[PDB]
Amino acid sequence: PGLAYGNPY
Amino acid sequence: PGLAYGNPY
Amino acid sequence: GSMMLSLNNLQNIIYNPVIPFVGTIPDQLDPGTLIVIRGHVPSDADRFQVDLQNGSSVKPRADVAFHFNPRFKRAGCIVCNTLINEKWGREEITYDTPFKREKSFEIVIMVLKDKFQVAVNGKHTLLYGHRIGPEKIDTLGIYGKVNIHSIGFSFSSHMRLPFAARLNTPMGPGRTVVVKGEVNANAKSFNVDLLAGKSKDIALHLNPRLNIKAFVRNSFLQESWGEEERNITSFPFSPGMYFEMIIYCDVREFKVAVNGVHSLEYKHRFKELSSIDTLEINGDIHLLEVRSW
Amino acid sequence: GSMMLSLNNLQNIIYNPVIPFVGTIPDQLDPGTLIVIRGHVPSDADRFQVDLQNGSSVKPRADVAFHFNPRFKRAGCIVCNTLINEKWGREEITYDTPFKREKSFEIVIMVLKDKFQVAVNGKHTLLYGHRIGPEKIDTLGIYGKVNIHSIGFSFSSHMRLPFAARLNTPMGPGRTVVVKGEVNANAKSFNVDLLAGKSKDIALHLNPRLNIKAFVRNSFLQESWGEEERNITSFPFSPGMYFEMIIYCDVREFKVAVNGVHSLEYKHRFKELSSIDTLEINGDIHLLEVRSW
Ligand SMILES: NC(=O)c1ccc[n+]([C@@H]2O[C@H](COP(=O)([O-])OP(=O)(O)OC[C@H]3O[C@@H](n4cnc5c(N)ncnc54)[C@H](O)[C@@H]3O)[C@@H](O)[C@H]2O)c1
Ligand SMILES: NC(=O)c1ccc[n+]([C@@H]2O[C@H](COP(=O)([O-])OP(=O)(O)OC[C@H]3O[C@@H](n4cnc5c(N)ncnc54)[C@H](O)[C@@H]3O)[C@@H](O)[C@H]2O)c1
Repeated sequence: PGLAYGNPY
Repeated sequence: PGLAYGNPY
Repeated sequence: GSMMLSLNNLQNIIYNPVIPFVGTIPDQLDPGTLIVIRGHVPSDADRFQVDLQNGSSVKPRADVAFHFNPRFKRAGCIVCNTLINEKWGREEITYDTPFKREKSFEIVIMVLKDKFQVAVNGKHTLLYGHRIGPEKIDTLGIYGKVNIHSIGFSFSSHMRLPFAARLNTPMGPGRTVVVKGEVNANAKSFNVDLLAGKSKDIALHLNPRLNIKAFVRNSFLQESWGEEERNITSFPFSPGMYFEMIIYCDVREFKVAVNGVHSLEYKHRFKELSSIDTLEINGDIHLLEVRSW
Repeated sequence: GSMMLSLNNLQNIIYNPVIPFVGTIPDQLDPGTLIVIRGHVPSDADRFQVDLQNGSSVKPRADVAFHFNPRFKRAGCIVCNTLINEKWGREEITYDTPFKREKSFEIVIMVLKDKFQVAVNGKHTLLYGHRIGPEKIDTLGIYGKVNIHSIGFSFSSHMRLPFAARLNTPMGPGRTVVVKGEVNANAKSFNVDLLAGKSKDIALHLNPRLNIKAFVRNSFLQESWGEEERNITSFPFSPGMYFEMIIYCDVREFKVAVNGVHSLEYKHRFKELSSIDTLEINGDIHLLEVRSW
């Protein structure tokens, strides 16, 4: 949520 | 409205 | 609009909490703090509660500073109480209840110095005097048959300087602007300006200079400053002190009051009052609040 | 799942405006700005509208960037459109309408870069692509049969530093904390800490030092710093740079990622994860946002 760059985890 | 010192006017 | 209010809040919000919920408040509930709870009452519900607690122990059971407990059987009501050392105190019941089964709500709890002030669906609901020091509350619990979409905490915070805003409606006779702040312990001077936004004329330049104890006023017109007006009975500011400055727009003049006391008049030089539409504030203060009506 | 969001807003609120209402927006509608309108539909109402306008001229009529027009005849709907040079463009109608006569509502309009995103009563309602640059909007109008209790604007703002907060739920496997910010153009270093609040032990000390391009991590246990860990593939920060730092709590270690890239892992030294309940942030950044789920 609200992450320009994604999430590796 | 949240005046602690009142209003002379 | 009838009254404008402007401020900065630190906000801390929890979306979609699961019920029963037991959570640590992100910070201390100082006077002025808000707790905002949005939810919905299920069709089969008999009650639910919001508890402001000192910790989360279960045996012995955590003291509850504020037990806010809407019930739905019969006509319905809201029960409030405090639990101290596992003893419930005297029970306070409000029968003008806005909650209904199958209906959504918003609870706003304002934490005041001597009481809680609670509004539901934008309308005042009840007061509840503190029985436990509100500074001992660090936990919020929600229990019972209810759906909670969010739990929000609003904490007050200094507005960022320089501040610059358009007013939703322009100056005119009977308009009032109120600046609430705290003069820096460091402070040398600060400014409060009303401008014609489009031309960038300054109709009223308020400029208390603390270092020399002079309250300076001027207008900046045709791209130049005019004759300063410095006359005053006394300098109503001092470093580190809280102040409420009221600017009242009269027909011939502005009047300015500092802490409830009339301080000065300033005859209008820029007389198109309905072109005065911008407020600017800067310098050595902590800006708390701006109000206008 | 459940999640916490934490941030600072500058808020500008207008209580009890009279309808029809034509007001100047206090500041520019940059992406991320909210407009929050609360009101009630009268029993005899057929329609009302909220118009985001470029000015308030009536002849020629001010351009309407965003005409948001709930109607009640038949089954009801919401009409949306844009007015340019006194011509209405193509009309966008949404039939899943939450508005009802004799019912209160809250409209939230989020101003995005490419569109408006609108929710009513906490639930998504419609999108509307920009036809006029949003930066041209300086006036809000509300017209028709409707009662408006408040009109509120929310502008984003840097959170105050040092920042210190209790998390609503403690660390544990699968917990995640996000820090969104911007490294100062003038920056030397900043720190992000996860503490056991009661003992004041620091379980994870995150400390990017830009001056020497070292990402330092440590724990502060038994009142003393341990062995530092600096091993890194590359230094993922630079002055003036926006950043998203994700801290993920795994069983054996924390994992930290900067801008979507895994950057480091840090084995737990303080292993009572459920005692890690406090977040601290300070140093040479602009804190924009903190999220945790
Ligand atoms: N420790 C617990 O969690 C606990 C203990 C007992 C019951 N419960 C149950 O859990 C739900 C919520 O419990 P709660 O205790 O948080 O709120 P509970 O509100 O319903 O009780 C708190 C209130 O009950 C009042 N009360 C009503 N009749 C009373 C009587 N005859 N004598 C003394 N006090 C009386 C107290 O004055 C107080 O205002 C319930 O429906 C209750 O039956 C929970
Ligand atoms: N203030 C004004 O300038 C003005 C002018 C004319 C009418 N009105 C009246 O005031 C209220 C609101 O007016 P408004 O102009 O702000 O919004 P209005 O919404 O009711 O009209 C805007 C919508 O009308 C649509 N439209 C265009 N041609 C049409 C046609 N042939 N048939 C049906 N719809 C068509 C447009 O596509 C647009 O979506 C009304 O009920 C309207 O009759 C106001």
